[PDB]
Amino acid sequence: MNSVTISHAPYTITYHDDWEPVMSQLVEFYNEVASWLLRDETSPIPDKFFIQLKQPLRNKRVCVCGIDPYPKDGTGVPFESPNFTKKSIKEIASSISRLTGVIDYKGYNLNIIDGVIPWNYYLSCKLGETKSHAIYWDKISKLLLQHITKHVSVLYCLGKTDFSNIRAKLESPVTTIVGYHPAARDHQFEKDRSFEIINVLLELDNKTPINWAQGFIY
Amino acid sequence: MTSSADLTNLKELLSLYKSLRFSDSVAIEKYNSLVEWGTSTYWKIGVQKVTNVETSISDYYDEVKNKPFNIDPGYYIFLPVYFGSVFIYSKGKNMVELGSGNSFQIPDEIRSACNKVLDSDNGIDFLRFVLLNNRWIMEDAISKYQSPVNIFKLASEYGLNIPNYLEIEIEEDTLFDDELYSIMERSFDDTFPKISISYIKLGELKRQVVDFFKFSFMYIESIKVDRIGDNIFIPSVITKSGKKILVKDVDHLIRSKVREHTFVKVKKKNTFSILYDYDGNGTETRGEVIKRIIDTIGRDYYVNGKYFSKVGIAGLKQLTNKLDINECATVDELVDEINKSGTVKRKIKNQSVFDLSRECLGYPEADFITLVNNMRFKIENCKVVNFNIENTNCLNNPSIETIYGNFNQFVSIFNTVTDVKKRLFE
Amino acid sequence: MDVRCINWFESHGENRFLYLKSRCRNGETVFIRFPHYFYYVVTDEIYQSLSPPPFNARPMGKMRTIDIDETISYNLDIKDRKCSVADMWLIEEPKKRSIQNATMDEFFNISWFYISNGISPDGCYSLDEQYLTKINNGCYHCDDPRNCFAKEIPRFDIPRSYLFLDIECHFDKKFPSVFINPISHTSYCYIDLSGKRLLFTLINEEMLTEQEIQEAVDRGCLRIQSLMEMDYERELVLCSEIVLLRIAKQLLELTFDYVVTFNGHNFDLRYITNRLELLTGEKIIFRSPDKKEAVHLCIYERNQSSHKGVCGMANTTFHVNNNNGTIFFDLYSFIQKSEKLDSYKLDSISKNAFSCMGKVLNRGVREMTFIGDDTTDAKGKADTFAKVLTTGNYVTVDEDIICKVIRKDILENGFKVVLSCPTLPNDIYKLSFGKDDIDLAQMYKDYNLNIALDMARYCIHDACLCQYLWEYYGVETKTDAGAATYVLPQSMVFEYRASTIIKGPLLKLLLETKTILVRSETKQKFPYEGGKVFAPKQKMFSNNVLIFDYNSLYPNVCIFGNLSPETLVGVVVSTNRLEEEINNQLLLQKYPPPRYITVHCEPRLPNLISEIAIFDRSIEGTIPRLLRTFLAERARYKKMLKQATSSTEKAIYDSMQYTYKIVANSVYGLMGFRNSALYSYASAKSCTSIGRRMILYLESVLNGAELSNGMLRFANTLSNPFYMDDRDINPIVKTSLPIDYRFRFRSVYGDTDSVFTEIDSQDVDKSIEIAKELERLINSRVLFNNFKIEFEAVYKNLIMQSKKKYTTMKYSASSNSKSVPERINKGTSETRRDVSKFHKNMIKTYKTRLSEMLSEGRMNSNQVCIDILRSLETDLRSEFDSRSSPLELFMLSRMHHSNYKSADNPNMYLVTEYNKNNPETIELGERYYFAYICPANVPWTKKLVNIKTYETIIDRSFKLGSNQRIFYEVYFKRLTSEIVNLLDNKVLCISFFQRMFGSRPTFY
DNA sequence: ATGGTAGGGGAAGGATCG
DNA sequence: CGATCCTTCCCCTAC
Repeated sequence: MNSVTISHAPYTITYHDDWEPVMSQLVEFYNEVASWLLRDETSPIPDKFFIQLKQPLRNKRVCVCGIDPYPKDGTGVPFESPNFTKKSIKEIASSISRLTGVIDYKGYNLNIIDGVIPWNYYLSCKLGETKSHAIYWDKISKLLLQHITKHVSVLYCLGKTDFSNIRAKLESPVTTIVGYHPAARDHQFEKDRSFEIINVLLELDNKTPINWAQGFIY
Repeated sequence: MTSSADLTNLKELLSLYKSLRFSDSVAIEKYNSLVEWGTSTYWKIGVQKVTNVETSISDYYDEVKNKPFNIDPGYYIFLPVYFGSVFIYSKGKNMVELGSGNSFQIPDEIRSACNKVLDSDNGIDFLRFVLLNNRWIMEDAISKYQSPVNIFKLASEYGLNIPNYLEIEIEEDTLFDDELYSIMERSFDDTFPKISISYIKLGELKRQVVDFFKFSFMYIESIKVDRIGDNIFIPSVITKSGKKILVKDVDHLIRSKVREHTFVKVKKKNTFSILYDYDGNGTETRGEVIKRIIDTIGRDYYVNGKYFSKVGIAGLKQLTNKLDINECATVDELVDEINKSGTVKRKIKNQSVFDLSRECLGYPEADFITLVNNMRFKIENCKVVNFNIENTNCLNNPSIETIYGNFNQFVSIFNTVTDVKKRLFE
Repeated sequence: MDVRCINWFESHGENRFLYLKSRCRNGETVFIRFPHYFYYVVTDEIYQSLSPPPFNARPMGKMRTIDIDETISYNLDIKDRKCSVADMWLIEEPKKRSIQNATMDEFFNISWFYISNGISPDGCYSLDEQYLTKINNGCYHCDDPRNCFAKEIPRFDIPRSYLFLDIECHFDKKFPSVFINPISHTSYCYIDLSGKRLLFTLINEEMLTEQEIQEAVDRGCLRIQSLMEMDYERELVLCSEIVLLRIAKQLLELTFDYVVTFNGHNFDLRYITNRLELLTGEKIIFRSPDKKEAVHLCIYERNQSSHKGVCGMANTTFHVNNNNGTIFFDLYSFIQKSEKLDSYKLDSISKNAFSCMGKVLNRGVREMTFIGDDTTDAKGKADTFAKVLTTGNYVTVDEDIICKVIRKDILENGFKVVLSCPTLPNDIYKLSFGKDDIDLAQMYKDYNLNIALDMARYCIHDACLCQYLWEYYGVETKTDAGAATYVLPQSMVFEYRASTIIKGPLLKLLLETKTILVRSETKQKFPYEGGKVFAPKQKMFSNNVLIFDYNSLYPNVCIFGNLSPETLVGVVVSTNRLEEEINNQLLLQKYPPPRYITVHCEPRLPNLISEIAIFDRSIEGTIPRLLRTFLAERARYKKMLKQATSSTEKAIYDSMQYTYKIVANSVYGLMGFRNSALYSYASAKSCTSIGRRMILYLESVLNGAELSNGMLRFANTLSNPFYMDDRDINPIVKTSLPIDYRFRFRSVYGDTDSVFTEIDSQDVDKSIEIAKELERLINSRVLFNNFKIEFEAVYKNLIMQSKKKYTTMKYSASSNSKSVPERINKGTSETRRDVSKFHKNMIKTYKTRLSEMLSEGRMNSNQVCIDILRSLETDLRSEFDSRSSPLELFMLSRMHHSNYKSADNPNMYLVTEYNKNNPETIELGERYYFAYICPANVPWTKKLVNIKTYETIIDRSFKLGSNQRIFYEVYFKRLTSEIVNLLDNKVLCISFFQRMFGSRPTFY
């Protein structure tokens, strides 16, 4: 794992080799943003902004994408809550329990499933508020999504309204699949997409399907 | 499958993707349209986008054995691979001879009803119907399933094929030689021409077919056809001093484009010598052999249409034979019987006059369409009164020439059917 | 209460509503709020069989539900169209759906609202103050608008307010960033309802020293520290950046009728909002008239860039989310969608707009004075030039040297401007706006008072150019005409395509004729292409050429043939000639020609060899009636325009007439589009076939026509090519022309809606007179029904390069032999935006010279051929050797729209390299000025070093003393190709190019 | 929220067979 | 004693 030094706060970011050809640019984009980004409190601490940079991208084929971290108790890992209380994670656990049949759920950590990387479009948000760092993270988010989509095979974005033009934000349409958010809001109400189109799309491209059982916590 | 899963995320597309090896043309265009619309969709994006139009089954087969090889021990099922026009299908469609997509429809309604829609797993994945001339016989299926079950049991259940699929536990690996091959042939107890024996053991899909070359060198005397029935005749070439020498030439008169007379190489195994069809190039002259065949027959039996021209036969009776009704000598009796018949009236009202006459005279489809498209008519009162040729290039084909020769009888029968239709509904 | 409507807008809150903004006679603005319903159409049985009455229902009457599904037939046993008549009902539901089985579901809710309630979006009405409820000052609520808008009154003039603004922000090397770069100047062009025009520029004082600020204050500028101390009556105001942003926020929050900017949605407004959020944290909030909804600025994007193939990712539009009236108009998108013949950087937008004379008065030192008046070149151009000169700084009088304005004076319908340039003795000029050659980055590093004042002047000039462009194009009249013609809100007339805008009048026609045409079968996509491209008969035309044009050929064909989806009795196809003959014999008897019309079409499938579509001409279908209404109303508006006196009426009628032209011209394309409400494959193919048949008929009758003894004798009989008629078929007619006239005619070229005829004459007056006589005789005698032709112009020195590609001189019909012709090119490289500027001039000169020399050679074909070849070779060799002397121009343009496979892609790689480093950052879909020759390619041997590898962009810089960027002679070989279209004897052509380039030139 | 296919001209670039 | 020039054969871009 390589390391880089930035001008502001943590002074040290550790990243895997798979993120090599963009990391420098990220710093070139980060410093300016940092000058304003630390002006306000953020739900993720700055030390956990780039925790996901250590995950390799060579053995990943499905990329699940959100819009922002949780407004409170930001762990750094997207869609992660080691207390089974967040709305999105418990809804996803209930859906996967209905679809598969596994019972006795004590956690659904998604970062441990092989071939699936949890990703957040915006790496930070205002504490106790909605997404308020869209202008700051815009170019960084675009760069990171472009880097990720060139390694993974399928992209599954959560939120129809938020990703209404996700195809315009990415020059290469690498299997852009947009799904409804687990938390229904903003003229939307849907919770059951059967969570199985990803696997069949995977063997439609001569790729091994991903089992939705390695993420369970006992 | 909440929102129909978009047809189970194109279940038919996936089936065609895995079925390219045993698919047909219409499914190929359907799959092309499916991928074209799926690559730009709110619920599906770009796919592998691979296309193919040639039907091949060589992936499920192995190399042919040409010597008394040695076999591994185990239980074996011996399959008498016959010598006929192989057809592959799963239901009342397909039945394509390795590329001849839907050449013609076999009129076996009982067979079509008997065959289950996707029997067992996927309808044994193909039937391997040899159809030597017109007799239906099933063969290997390669599909695993179990083997002593529906796959091989369908022939015994419905009577399509004589039961020759029964064997015993063999084991005790021995060198497969001529003696065992002949013993298995005699144990088959069949009179149909057999060309190969394919062994299947429990736990495999691809079998190594065995065929003894036994290259013989024989001379050709003459090529003569013998009639067995309406499109049931076979151009049985006779070589040497009247030997039988089997030749493929199934229904359609191709693969018999061998040089007349001269010296040839043949293959014989126990009783039925078979020569090459198209493997040995040599000369492969076609114009000379077609002209010699036509001249020997007597200017009849057009090659492309695999049938014989109705020279001299005007009509008024061939319509009855084609419609499978009682023989009649007058138009009034024909009309009365057509009215009385429950289904002949429906079939004559549904079809057109041109199609009815074309099927009555047994003309080829494409050749007759082209010949009509290069002609001029003088239609009067919805009947043909005078016809002429405009382009004489199409006359280069002898089959087109014979069809033009019998076009007079075609016109007479066309007028007769038009008059019958006018007198029936008007 | 007399009111004139200005805008209709909705609300995207919890509860939807429809708002009317209108103005009374005095000037008071009135807002009226209507409920927003979802409209459905059902039959009587469906309405009665639905248990809970959802919200409301009103009857329609007896209507037909004709089926328009078309299927091919192999015989003549065509039964009938499935048509049923039943009582219809209209259902209003506030929620999304309450029927699920509606027959009419392809129309918009706003069109239903307007047509059912009988409301014109731009009509003057007399509101009744009894169905309205006061909820807040200046707002009313209406529940039954059916009778609240019953009375209509003639149009009356009302005042309007506008706001035009521009921005400038500091930058070091290239495009600024809101996180690091502040704003320096913001200009405003406030126009109020009272008509007062206020120009004022806000200047940031944070970028100036204390002594410079004191000097600026002492010399006239105003300094403020709060919003309350800002006065709009002062031109120059000095303040801090926070106060600047707060003043901009306050201005944009007021209810203006229009807010017009140039590329303001993407850059100006976005920059203002982002910087205001960064510095303070507040927001620019728009509130609804009823004070129930509030939103912020969030510029969203519309990616409607697909003209079914013919576009490079076209362009993405940017819009604002204001929920008040406040029509935010962006001239960058409007001009891009309007004109496609220039570059879009606010430097050459209006150059090709005006033409006026700039007669020189003095040529002393560097203070030349120019004059302009209506008596010099034309009327109106001088007034516009004087109007735009009030704020201009650099003036163009058709010179390419750029001059600074010293003194300006506005006299009675004229201007007097003093330039600063080296003296030169010219006599006539062309007057248009100019460009400023200043370096903002160089000016920002050393910031002083003079630089700030000059920048403020430039900003106010741009803000005023916004208004000048708005007034020149007549955007307001176009918006009103679009609202009147297209049944749509006034704020969405330029943002939709033909498939959406035609649903209004179509719905009106369907309701008035009681037709509910419905489709019940899946549509199959298989294009018929069409072709119709005609090969020109000759390559060079020494003799004169006349032009005859069809008056709206396709609408007239659709009316004549009654081509509608509901009039198609049936289509008959045949796979062989026997059945084709049988079907033709049965068809000529079953459907008599006097009533039915049979049109032959190209086969849909390869197996088919014929296809005949039959149309009944006694039921007055939908599309022909719509086209007839459009044409009649366009003629009425043109007559009213020619009969009007006041300028406002002239402008209104002129705006309406071309909107009707546009709506009439889009029907033919719509009939061939699958996702249209007018889709009909057979009707479109039949329309194309009948158009081709009419073109062939006119070409055949016009070809080989003589004018002997004052008699017009046609080559073939004048007969209807569709069915027998009672009209005379004699090919000889009397002419009201002198007996001494002796001429011959021949058809050389044809188009979709045009025909070219050849006359063996050279005079222009005689040609014009004979063309008028031919137009009269052909209109009266040759054509039939509603097919009329018109004599457009006389074409001289016609040169045909390829199909749909020619260059010639044009004399208008209302002109004489002494009138000056106009050079006209169609498809020539001179109209391309990516060839050159020197190449166009050179090919123009060569074409003119060669045309003159072939007009008067004059020995014979081969002698003049070799003479032209040698002369052109000598001239091109003399102009080939540049003897150094680096010239200007040599500049090309292209759009950054690759978005393709990565691979290498040198064009995409070239742009992205400069964007990431510093210079020439081009966005997506923006044209840039570069110069490409052999992008890292070596085709042959050059002359000097650093020539073939030249691929630099260069936006405004000048190449240094080692670039020498002149090698465009490669494409100049088109002249040789032009010689292919002009002369024979390729041997001379090959030798010269082989000597110079040696690349085996392609002949033809 | 959506008109539409042929024709033209520049140029890589291996195939061509020189 | 020699290789060239030939046209498709493609990708990109403009009416």
